[PDB]
Amino acid sequence: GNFISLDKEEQIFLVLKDKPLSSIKADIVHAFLSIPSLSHSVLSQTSFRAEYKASGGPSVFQKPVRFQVDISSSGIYSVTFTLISGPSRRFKRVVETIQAQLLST
Repeated sequence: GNFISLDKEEQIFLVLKDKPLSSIKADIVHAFLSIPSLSHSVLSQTSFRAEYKASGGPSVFQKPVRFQVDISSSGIYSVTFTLISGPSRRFKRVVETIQAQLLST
């Protein structure tokens, strides 16, 4: 029972030891839905994009968070959260919410 969470810069990784790929896909999509103001799109059988609109604002400096999620195998699995645009700090809270669903078994 390993999960490992690496908050590198503008990329956050999650490494998972015994969770099947279907279950990871399910958990991520559940999380996308559950977060309100977050809409997503399917980029491929194992990657996603996502826009978190709530951090936006009237100003050009209040931008929504756009990020990408990629799942990769070796086995063991990794989920990469990659920031495309928007505030770094609200990126981490969205990603945290997402990793949280990814721990439930």
